[PDB]
Amino acid sequence: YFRDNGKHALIIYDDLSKQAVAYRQMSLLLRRPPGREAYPGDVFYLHSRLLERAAKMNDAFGGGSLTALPVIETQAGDVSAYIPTNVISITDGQIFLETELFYKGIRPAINVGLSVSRVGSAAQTRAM
Amino acid sequence: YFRDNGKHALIIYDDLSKQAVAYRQMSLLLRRPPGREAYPGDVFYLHSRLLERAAKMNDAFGGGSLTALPVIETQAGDVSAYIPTNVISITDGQIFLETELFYKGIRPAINVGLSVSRVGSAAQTRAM
Amino acid sequence: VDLEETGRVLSIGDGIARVHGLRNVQAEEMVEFSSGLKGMSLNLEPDNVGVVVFGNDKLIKEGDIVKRTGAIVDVPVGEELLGRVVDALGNAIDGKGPIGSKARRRVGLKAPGIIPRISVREPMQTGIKAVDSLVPIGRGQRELIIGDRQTGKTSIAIDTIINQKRFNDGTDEKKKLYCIYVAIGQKRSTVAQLVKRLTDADAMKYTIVVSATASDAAPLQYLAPYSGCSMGEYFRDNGKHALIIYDDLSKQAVAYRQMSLLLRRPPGREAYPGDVFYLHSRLLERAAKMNDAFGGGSLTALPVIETQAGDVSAYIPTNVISITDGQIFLETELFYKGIRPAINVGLSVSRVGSAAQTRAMKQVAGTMKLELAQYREVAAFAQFGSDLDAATQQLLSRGVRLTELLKQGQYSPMAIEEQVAVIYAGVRGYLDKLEPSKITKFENAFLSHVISQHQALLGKIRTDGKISEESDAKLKEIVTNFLAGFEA
Amino acid sequence: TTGRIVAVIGAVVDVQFDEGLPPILNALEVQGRETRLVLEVAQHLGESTVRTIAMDGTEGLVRGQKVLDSGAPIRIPVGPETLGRIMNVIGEPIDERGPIKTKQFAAIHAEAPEFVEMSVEQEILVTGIKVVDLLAPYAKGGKIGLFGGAGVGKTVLIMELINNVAKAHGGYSVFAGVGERTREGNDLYHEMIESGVINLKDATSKVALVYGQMNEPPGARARVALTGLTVAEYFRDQEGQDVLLFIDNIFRFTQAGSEVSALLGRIPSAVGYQPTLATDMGTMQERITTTKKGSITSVQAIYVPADDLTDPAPATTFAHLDATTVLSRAIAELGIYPAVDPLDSTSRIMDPNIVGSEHYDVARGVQKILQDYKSLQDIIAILGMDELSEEDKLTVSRARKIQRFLSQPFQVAEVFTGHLGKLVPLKETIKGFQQILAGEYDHLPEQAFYMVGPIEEAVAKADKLA
Amino acid sequence: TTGRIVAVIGAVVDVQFDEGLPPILNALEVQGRETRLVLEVAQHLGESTVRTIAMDGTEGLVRGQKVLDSGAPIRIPVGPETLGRIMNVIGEPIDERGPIKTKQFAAIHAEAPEFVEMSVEQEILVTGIKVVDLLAPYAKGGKIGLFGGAGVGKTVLIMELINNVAKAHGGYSVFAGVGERTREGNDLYHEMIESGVINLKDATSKVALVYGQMNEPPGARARVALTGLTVAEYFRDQEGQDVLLFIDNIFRFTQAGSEVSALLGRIPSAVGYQPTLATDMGTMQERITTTKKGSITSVQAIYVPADDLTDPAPATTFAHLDATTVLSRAIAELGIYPAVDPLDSTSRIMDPNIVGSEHYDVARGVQKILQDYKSLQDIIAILGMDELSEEDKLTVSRARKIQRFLSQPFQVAEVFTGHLGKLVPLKETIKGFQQILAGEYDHLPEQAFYMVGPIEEAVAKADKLAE
Amino acid sequence: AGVGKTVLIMELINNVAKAHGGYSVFAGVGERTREGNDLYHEMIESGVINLKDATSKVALVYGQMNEPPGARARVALTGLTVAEYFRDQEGQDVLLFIDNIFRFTQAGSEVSALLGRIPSAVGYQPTLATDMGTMQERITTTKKGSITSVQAIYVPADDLT
Amino acid sequence: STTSEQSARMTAMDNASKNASEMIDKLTLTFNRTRQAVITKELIEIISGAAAL
Ligand SMILES: Nc1ncnc2c1ncn2[C@@H]1O[C@H](COP(=O)(O)OP(=O)(O)NP(=O)(O)O)[C@@H](O)[C@H]1O
Ligand SMILES: Nc1ncnc2c1ncn2[C@@H]1O[C@H](COP(=O)(O)OP(=O)(O)NP(=O)(O)O)[C@@H](O)[C@H]1O
Ligand SMILES: Nc1ncnc2c1ncn2[C@@H]1O[C@H](COP(=O)(O)OP(=O)(O)NP(=O)(O)O)[C@@H](O)[C@H]1O
Ligand SMILES: [Cl-]
Ligand SMILES: [Mg+2]
Ligand SMILES: [Mg+2]
Ligand SMILES: [Mg+2]
Ligand code: NA
Repeated sequence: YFRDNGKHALIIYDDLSKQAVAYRQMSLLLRRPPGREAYPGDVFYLHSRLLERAAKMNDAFGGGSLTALPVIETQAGDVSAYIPTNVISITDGQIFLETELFYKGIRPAINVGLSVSRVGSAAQTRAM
Repeated sequence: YFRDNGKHALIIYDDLSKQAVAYRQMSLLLRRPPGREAYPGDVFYLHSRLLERAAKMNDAFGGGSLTALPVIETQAGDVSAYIPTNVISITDGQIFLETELFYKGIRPAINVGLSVSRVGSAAQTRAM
Repeated sequence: VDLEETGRVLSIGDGIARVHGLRNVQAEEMVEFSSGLKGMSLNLEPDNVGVVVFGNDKLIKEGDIVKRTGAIVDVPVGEELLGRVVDALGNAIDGKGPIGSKARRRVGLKAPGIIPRISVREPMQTGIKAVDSLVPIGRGQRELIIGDRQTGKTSIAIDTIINQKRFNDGTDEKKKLYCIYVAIGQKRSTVAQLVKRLTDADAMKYTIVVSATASDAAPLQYLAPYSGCSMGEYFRDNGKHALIIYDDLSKQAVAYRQMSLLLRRPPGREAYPGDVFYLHSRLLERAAKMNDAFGGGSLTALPVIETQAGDVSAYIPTNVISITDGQIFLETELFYKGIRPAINVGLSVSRVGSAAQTRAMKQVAGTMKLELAQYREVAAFAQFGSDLDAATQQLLSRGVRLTELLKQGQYSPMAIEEQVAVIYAGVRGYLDKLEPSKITKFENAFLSHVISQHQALLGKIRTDGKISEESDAKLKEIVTNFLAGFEA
Repeated sequence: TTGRIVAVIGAVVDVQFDEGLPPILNALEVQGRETRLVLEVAQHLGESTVRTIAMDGTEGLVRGQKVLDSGAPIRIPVGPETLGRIMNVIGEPIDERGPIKTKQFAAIHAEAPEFVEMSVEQEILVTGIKVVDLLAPYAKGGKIGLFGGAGVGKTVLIMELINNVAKAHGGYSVFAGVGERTREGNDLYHEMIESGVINLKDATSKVALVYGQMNEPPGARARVALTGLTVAEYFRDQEGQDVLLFIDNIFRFTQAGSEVSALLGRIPSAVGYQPTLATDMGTMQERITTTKKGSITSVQAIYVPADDLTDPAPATTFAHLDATTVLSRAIAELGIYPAVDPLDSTSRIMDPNIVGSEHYDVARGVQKILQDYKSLQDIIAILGMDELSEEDKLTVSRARKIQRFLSQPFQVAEVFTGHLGKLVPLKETIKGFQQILAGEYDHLPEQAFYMVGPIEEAVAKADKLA
Repeated sequence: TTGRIVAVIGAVVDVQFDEGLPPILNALEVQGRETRLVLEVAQHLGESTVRTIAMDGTEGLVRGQKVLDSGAPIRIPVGPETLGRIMNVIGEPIDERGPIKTKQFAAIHAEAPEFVEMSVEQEILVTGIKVVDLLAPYAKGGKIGLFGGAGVGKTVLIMELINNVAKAHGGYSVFAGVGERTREGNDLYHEMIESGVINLKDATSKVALVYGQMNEPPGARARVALTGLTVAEYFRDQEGQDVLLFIDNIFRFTQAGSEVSALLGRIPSAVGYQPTLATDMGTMQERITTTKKGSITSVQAIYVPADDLTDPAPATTFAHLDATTVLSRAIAELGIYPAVDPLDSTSRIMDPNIVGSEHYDVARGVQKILQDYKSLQDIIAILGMDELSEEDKLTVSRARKIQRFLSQPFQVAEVFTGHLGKLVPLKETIKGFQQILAGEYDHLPEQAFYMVGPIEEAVAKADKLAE
Repeated sequence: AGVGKTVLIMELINNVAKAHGGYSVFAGVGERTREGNDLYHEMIESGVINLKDATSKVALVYGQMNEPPGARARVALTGLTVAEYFRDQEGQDVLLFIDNIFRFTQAGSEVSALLGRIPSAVGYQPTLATDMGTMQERITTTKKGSITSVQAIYVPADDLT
Repeated sequence: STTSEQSARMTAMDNASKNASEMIDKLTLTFNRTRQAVITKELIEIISGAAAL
């Protein structure tokens, strides 16, 4: 609504891991053929169609935007798991928060080397 | 009968792994739903019904007893397998036997660190 | 209402036609739809017939007639197939005139029993030193090739075909070997490049190429090894010798799984059917060595299987290992280290053994297979730089330089005598003092020298098929005087 | 003639026909929609009913809704007028530039070229990327596959190959966006307008764009790959021209197949996939090839789910390729970009007869010293580099200097790296790694080789440090 | 009574009867066939219909084709006229030497011997194989099982046991070739004719062959194991004689069950197998036994899919065995043949009261030094040999020599080894591993123990390696 | 057990009943009938249970292991309802001891299987998060009072993930 | 030499303890992911065969 009215919105899905679990529940009760971690084939499509709707519109459409900050919960830092890679493969970068850094006192516990922004520099002020 | 009528008894189930396979065969061919390792949902209900009937009676009902020594064959040391996971949690204690200890010269090959009796000292004489 | 020789399609989808009627149809019988496509009647049920479709199912529709052939699936057979590239049903697909052979043979015939066979003894020379010495193949034997992607599996098969040219230009009929290469699930550009390779070395003239590529339907990929087997079984039963290469049976198993799953047959292990072992067992058993009473011909098989992460202890690899008479296991670790061909010595075996070798090779590579297995055990054991006795450092010194001899390039397979010559130097201990890195240089200089001057000695080993005490003394004089030149 | 919807579930819609049953693969028009909703016939169920896969969302569909037989498969515009234009699965223009006025059309389901039509000539294609050119080089008209896990450099790599080849390549191109990001499509479109390869004023465009991205439902992602081919199949056959065919990402074809197959009600294969994974891939992939009539050089980005190359989707794809550039997260995390595995990447032209014996020896020499270094990784992980012997430490120091010299700054990734983009010729690619193997830079440090073009820059970078 | 075929899906064939419905296990004869085609009734589906499994290939079968009921299960030839001849699953000759000239037949299905029929004798049977005799020796009148993955020496071992034990044996024998290689059937058949164990002319043949190989469909492989043991059951009870019952491979009985299980309308059990694995194995394996009336010494080759001994098939087989010889690919990979796992193979008779304390104490000493070495291997690969104690690297050197002295060149395996075949007596086996344990050959090198018969050959070979 | 687990429970019952004026509840989710006997009589002898007068500081709710999956599934909810009285109706800060919470998950996995629902990853019920969530969200603070809960965690295979 | 040696060993074996410690964490998590995968994948086979009759 804000995107398609020349305004700027921010959305935070907290968290898409729990949503995926809920969709696995619905899928397995429907007796649909499961796969990795018992998830269905469209668990990628679940998140892909959601996060695709976060966009930056042109001036002809109003110049509005919807910015997405989805959340995922990894098990012991495993970024290579099914659902983490699925959402990594959808989004335009990541903010990896490492548990070892949180324990020391580095807070917020952002790993710099692992974290990426794919369209970042363009949307960053000349001062910074 | 021995337990009820004052006396004490000892029972050895050798083994509950093979009993579970027999019960699984029936449950699969009666088309009951197969769970983990193809066993039915009432496989814990099966072994817990059996093992709970072993008991130390008080003086009023007799004073007698029935003592269970069930056996469980693990596969490649996997004590976390479905049927071993059941009978471990049901029972009052475990005597873990391992292949590496057996051929090392530890015979009987009982793991002291992992084996446990939750009753413990209460079933010992002051000498021991 | 005559729905005995004819029948109507109830439903078509994913290559599985369900046919009403056809009361008098047989199991595994070929049938023909309205459009002209062929089908196979694999499921006979009370109210329908499950027919697997050889081709694109767009041509089949509901209410289409299905006529009986009255015959089991069968393919063309004979000498006219040689030099030609065909598909799973023997139809020519190389821009040339069609297959004009008069004889014909069934695809799904059972293998010969105990009495028609005789034990394996005639050598089937691959021209690859690591195979011929360590894991020798005989005529009628079944030797699996196996390993990860790009480990050199097909390359073992190519040289084995190209090595037969030396024999096939001669006049002796029992010396000849007519090859077959069944391509299951590959792409057409790869099979085209493979045929180009054989035609450059003039190998096609005695080679039949059966091509069930990825774009072809699952039944054609399923059928193609059995079709090519029946083309080889013609040579076998009429007193001639043939080779066949199923490249590969993993891609065949995927095709068979698709048919079986879409015929609503409950799948077993890893989604494959219960009878996935039986799929490969009945194919390979047909490759055999016949006795003199049945003409004395043979069919030698070389199936290929793909592994994942170098795991020979997996369900499908172990199935095909449990059928075949040994295997040649390749590894990516050994490949990139320079060990090419990348044959793991311990994991590879041959179950005919020295019975399938010549007497010459039996002398020089008699106890070489086991000695090389112990070398890798001892070399891996003493990786740390500790002191060792003279007997174990000799085993390491020997084993390193034997491995450098068994290295070999491709598109240049060696004759049995020339293999015996180069293996002599290593096993009899002349290489031991030289540096490991110069062993490949030694071999090339030694091989080109014996080809130049000593054609009588190489010829005498080829004629006799052994190393005499005369020839032993000549080689002893040649290598010792050669070694003194190299060491300086 | 006319049909009626009987059931609907996701992308799978069943349609009954009173008279005249439509054959398999025919496009069916749903009557009464704002946009055009195409249903493609997948099966005949029986009792005059056919199962179909929709090319757009099935929301709004009611049982008994009218459906027409188009009388053919999904036909699209193909020709010179497709260049400089974007189109969806069904050939509709999606760039707000009106009709695509072509003279011909073409069905997206054509049978693949027969064995008779196969070319066998393998000519090398110089990329400018060292690991590719050195170890697993591409061939002109060859099938090229870029395997990669989530976020390791597939799209960066395929966009670098567009920059190096497509401009230097005097011929047409095709980019088929199969199930990736719609904003990346916007990035491609407006990059190509600004660069010159697409021209809005003129008709001098060198690229035709096709797009069915991860916002689209499964039936669309499953067919959009084929729509991209059909455009490239015209330029190959009907003009006799050399073609580039970029596809990002061909995994989404097979992923989408898993989504429809579930709803089609089949028994699944291993890892929850469709039982037709290999045959669906075959009929698609065999059309992507260089025939006798014309040349298609095809670069396919291949997503690897959960970094697992043993997964059925990537595992089957290997067979359909002439060169494989296998990316790695392990290599990416250590800073080496592009993150190519030199021991898991292969090419069928890596042959001393084709590339020349000097090339082959330097490639296999690099792979030997890399594989020797890999075998020591269990011992180096625990104790360290210092605990090894003098012979073993020398191979490690060279291998690490090789691994860093295998890295290179890309022109498309100047924002990420910071370094200026480089494109190393084939002569200096062989020469650089040839010197390192001989041991002419054992004295130089490791990080001097990290992110440099030719071997000359490795000496220049090392001198500034001291 | 006459019936009609109603369905054919692979080896599974459904048959409908109007009047007389045949019971389970009954052999049904299919008419209109050139060769004889038996169908054994497995289940009753209902509606006057029964589900069967075919003993030969089903190709050519038509719906409505006539099927007669024999009124009995599969009955095969039994008696001393079977000796020298090769049978198949349904009791026909496959050797081309006329009919099996006997007028007495036995059904392949039968109840296993009762508990009262069981014997408890267990005297040692010395094979001449060092690793087997030392660590996990076999017993006369006892069940022996040869486990192993694909290509580790199960057949090479079982043939060597036939070479060593069966030739020097007064009583009869039976080799049941269940679901393995027709080539190996040919090899055995003509090798026994050479040695005079089978004689084509006179009636002095000791072994009776039975074969249903991997060229056959599942019904054949699922029942040919039973066929073979029914021949041995006659030689046990009716004769009263020591029978040797070799089986290769008894996994194929269970495998053949798993191939058809889906088509019989069963939910699969763990790892794709039938629910009826243990009960089907039980009614078969319990018949393979020694009783009061006669002694059977049964050697059975047991395949292990994917080299995983936890697999339902081999996992269930262990309990049926008195002695177990487990083979490993890991050991065969190093050249150590026979590739027996010394820390996995076991026997019931390994007791100081049965084989004596001097035998027992050496066998455990070998297992200890090998087991202690197995733990070290992984530690000393990283941290190096020089960190070990002098007591440890003594036990490392001794262990590696003991591993090699467990290896042995077989006569049947002469074509693979390149070394002459050797049979080591039990006395010289025990003394050999006694001396190596005590440290009497610590001065001698490592490779002298590899691939030799007695301990004496190590001393001689050690001097040969000097030059 | 054997590290003062049952002693720690009893003291938490004792101390919270004294200071905060809040009673407790014990829910034996898969109680070993032998250990149900021991916990009952140890609570009597200590003082937290009183048999003669009404100064008892715990309600006990046992769903023993020999009972079917339906029993062990819902026995946590039964004891939770006893705590809901003291919170809602009488405004107390209540304790709810659940032993064992893995057996609540396990009993749910058995029930789901029996009904014919297809299992999820590692054999657990597809409704694992909801079955947990519908129970755990009742254990919370309200304006009336609260229900705090000590829960016995069994980690299968020593795997936290 | 020996005062440097004992310092150099104490340093290297402190790193060898930390490296092995992080490898236990990596391997223990890989063990569990494989453990759960084998239980899941085996269960999918049973359900696939059961809902196909
Ligand atoms: N003996 C050899 N010496 C040198 N190079 C070799 C040798 N054998 C194979 N190669 C090379 O290794 C690569 C793979 O060979 P190939 O025979 O295609 O293996 P493959 O396993 O059949 N490939 P694929 O079936 O596609 O996984 C080719 O580029 C060959 O040139
Ligand atoms: N004792 C031995 N000595 C030398 N070589 C051996 C020995 N045992 C096995 N081999 C080698 O390994 C091969 C496999 O032996 P074999 O007995 O056929 O294994 P298997 O376990 O019976 N295979 P399968 O029945 O297919 O599961 C032999 O043909 C030899 O080449
Ligand atoms: N050559 C390179 N130089 C510098 N950075 C790179 C390079 N390649 C990849 N990256 C980094 O990795 C990120 C993701 O790369 P990308 O090209 O999106 O790979 P991908 O596999 O296509 N991603 P996805 O589609 O989400 O799986 C980029 O935004 C860069 O930060
Ligand atoms: Cl003794
Ligand atoms: Mg190949
Ligand atoms: Mg990308
Ligand atoms: Mg065998
Ligand atoms: Na590079």
